[PDB]
Amino acid sequence: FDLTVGITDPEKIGDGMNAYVAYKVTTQTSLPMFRSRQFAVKRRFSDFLGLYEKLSEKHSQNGFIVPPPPEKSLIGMTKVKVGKEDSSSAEFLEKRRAALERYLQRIVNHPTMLQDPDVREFLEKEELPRAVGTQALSGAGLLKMFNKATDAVSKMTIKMNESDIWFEEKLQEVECEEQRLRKLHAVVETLVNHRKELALNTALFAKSLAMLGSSEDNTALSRALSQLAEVEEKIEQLHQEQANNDFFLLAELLSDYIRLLAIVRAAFDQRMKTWQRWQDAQATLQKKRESEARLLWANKPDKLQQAKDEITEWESRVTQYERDFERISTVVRKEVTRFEKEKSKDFKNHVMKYLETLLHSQQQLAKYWEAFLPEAKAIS
Repeated sequence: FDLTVGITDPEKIGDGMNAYVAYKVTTQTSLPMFRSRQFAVKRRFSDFLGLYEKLSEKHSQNGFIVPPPPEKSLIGMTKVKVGKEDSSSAEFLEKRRAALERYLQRIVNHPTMLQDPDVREFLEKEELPRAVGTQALSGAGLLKMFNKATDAVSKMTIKMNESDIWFEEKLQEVECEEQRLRKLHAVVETLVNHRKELALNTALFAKSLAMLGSSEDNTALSRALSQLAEVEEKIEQLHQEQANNDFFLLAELLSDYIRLLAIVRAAFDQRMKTWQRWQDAQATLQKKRESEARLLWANKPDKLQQAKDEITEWESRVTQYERDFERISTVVRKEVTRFEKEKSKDFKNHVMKYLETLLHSQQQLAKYWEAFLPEAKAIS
């Protein structure tokens, strides 16, 4: 594919806890909207997730499409229940690279919206913001929590429509899906915890083999020790690397999938808010504009002229608003088709997971079978 990038060098920006690490990002992309086929940008995260939130409010006001999260920091000791930094030290940075690769693929997926060239030049250049990216100003979400009371009394008048009759099956379906995937997330991470004492238990078994194989001269047993401890460690590292990396990656996949679900909840909540905007707009239009109109025999036709201009231009823009809401419903449905395509993509990620699972399991496992049976003809 035309997107050929490379992200290396987790360079730290000094001492602290969960603030900033620089990324050597080399981009060799085709498709000449990318400038000159050879760029190498140094980008620090927890700075352009604020750019992503500018993108978030931007597509709130105009109904565009953003890509997967450019996951930030302030996560190891805050907001996560919990996160570890020795496992992060290169590997969760590789998880940032995975979320950024999905970011790159789906920012290519909206190519006309990819041609908002300001943010593309923001990504492919270096003008990096300062270190003030740790604050709390979520008062917009506070006002959403305030307006939730009006949502709870208007939701029936929302439900009288027809597009949500096409949509609400997906709502209840994704509700039972999110319940059963948050439960499966929890039990998967319970196995991720389980395997650690599994590995310590079997490693101390191999150590106790090495212990209790002393004080004896049955030297075939000594070779059995020296072969069994290391093949136990092979099995240990094998199911250990599987048991962490793919489980916690599928967990991050479902986690920012839930994030995508929450932001599309908020997307048709914004559609709801603009719905009631034109709703009470036309309501107050009819009421106060006919109250202006009914006083015509008080002989001042200028009030009639301004009331006519009010009803005319105001109904034109309100009708414009609701069929543009039909338009944004259609582009939401095309985005719905797009994320069933990424349902196919991450189901394909589990498919290629079991593909490499059967592959490396069979080749490594049967490889030391066919390499350790000819020494176990009769040597232990």
